[PDB]
Amino acid sequence: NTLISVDYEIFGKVQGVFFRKHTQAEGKKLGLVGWVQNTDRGTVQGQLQGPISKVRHMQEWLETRGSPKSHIDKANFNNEKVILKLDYSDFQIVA
Repeated sequence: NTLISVDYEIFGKVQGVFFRKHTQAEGKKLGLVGWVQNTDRGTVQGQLQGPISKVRHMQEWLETRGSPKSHIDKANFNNEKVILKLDYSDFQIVA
């Protein structure tokens, strides 16, 4: 009953706009676990883990919406993989 993990990195106007707060909220709403963090190249990165359909909904959110004041240029997804079990028990803002 298939769980996946995927890494993400979001490019655009994504800092100074409460991106991490909104990402955590949306991930939790979708029953996802993982994490979100700001990077030193100005992007937002993290991992998403959960059922495929929920992860995919979140991937879409990360492509077009993000936080209200944000302007997303590109969401890069990497290392999509099936997992035996969740590696996380919550969705953390790493900060």
